Amino acid sequence: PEMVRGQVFDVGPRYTNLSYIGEGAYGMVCSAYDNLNKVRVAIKKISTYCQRTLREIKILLRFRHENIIGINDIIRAPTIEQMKDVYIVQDLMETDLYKLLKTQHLSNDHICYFLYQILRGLKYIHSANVLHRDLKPSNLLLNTTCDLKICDFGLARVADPDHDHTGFLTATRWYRAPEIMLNSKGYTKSIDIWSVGCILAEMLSNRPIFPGKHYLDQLNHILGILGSPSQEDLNCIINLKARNYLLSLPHKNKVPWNRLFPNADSKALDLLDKMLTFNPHKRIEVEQALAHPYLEQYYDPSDEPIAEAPFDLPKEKLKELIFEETARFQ
Ligand SMILES: Nc1nc2[nH]cnc2c(=S)[nH]1
Repeated sequence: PEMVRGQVFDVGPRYTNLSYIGEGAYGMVCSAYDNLNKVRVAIKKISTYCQRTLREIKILLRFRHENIIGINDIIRAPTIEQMKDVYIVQDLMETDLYKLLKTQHLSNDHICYFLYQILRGLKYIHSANVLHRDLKPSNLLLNTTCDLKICDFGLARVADPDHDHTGFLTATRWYRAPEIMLNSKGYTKSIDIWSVGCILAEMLSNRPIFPGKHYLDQLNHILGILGSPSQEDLNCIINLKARNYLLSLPHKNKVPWNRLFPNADSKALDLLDKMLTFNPHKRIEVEQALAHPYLEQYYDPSDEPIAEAPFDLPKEKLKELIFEETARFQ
């Protein structure tokens, strides 16, 4: 067994010369040489935590799309008794958008291209009636030619708008839609669109637009820029405790986008405005975002595929489910 930073990375004959890349969720990430098609790859070691592991495997194996990270191989023991670690193999990318925003100014041409590819991937995901629910810059991988792939489906769910309602004060904080702090479990597609709006804002300025320190700090940051919600938007919130909290706040005026981003393309600001809408019912959907004049140069519905079909247990059946789902790579 090759060892990496004091750890067993038992990835067999096929994958050699492992280099530490970092640690995402789940554990260690190394790159490795694949001797079957002579190209380096990324390998994640996996040791509840079982739930999100299973969820992701199940989704990523069903999805096939240029803008979604795939699964090339899965390595595990031949038997359930012997199975401890599971190794996930994926295409090696150069960087993620979070690391990129820390260090690099982006041209409008790059912002436009990135945003197109995010939406193109999201169009597919939503057509399968799946919510990602944790879109943020670190879950967006880029290769050396700026091709983009969405990763980490650990928090993903099937859409369920009939059961979205919940109480007041019930994923990553900065990219959370406002309705989540107010009356929503985040079971509708509109919460992903909000996260893309945040990512877009972050691409225009190299900084998180709403960096809340905590739950309600997040909300007052949003309202500090969007302004106090209208009576019509408030009427949509029927839970008295959410509504009366909002009514207890001082009046805030909308800060116009062109003041926050004085050198942004005006078309980008017009799309941003429609993504970061307080009322989820008024918020643009992904197909409409794709058709927006900002993305005209890329928009091509015949090259924007949709999925062919849309989508509580003891720890014993879960180990077993992971085993069964990973059998195809044996
Ligand atoms: N560079 C890099 N490439 C990847 N492919 C799948 N995951 C990764 C990560 S976390 N980093």
